[PDB]
Amino acid sequence: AIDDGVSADDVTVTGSAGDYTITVPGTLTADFSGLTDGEGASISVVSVG
Amino acid sequence: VKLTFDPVLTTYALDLDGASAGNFTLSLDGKTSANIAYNASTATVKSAIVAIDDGVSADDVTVTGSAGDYTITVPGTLTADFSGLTDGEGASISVVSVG
Repeated sequence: AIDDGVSADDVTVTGSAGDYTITVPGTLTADFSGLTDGEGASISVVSVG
Repeated sequence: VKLTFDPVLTTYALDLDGASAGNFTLSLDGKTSANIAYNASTATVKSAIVAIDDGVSADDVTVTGSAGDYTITVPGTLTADFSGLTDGEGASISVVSVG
């Protein structure tokens, strides 16, 4: 429910503690300006498992 | 299928034909709603529909009417299922002209 209506539920998430290995259709991006400190704020792509 | 140059909003009438109790349902391009009450408010019907289909903003949907008699304008193919409505086997949903 990132759409105003329903959105894809075959989306799956792995990893932990903020690092999360999200798997999704299309293209994804993020906003971290709501989070004050820790500064690891990123997004990155991986293929080998 | 009707063919048009630009994409267009389709106007519907939804009529519960004096149904007295129970719930109906709506589906937009085959995406289903939750259960809707036989006297749900006109603003409740809009507020339900906007939650159903990917990208369908509350900007593009609009609804007007009264309890048991609603007119709806929406970009997709709207449909309904009345199974679980009572005194309501006469209920109907249909596409409507300009008027």
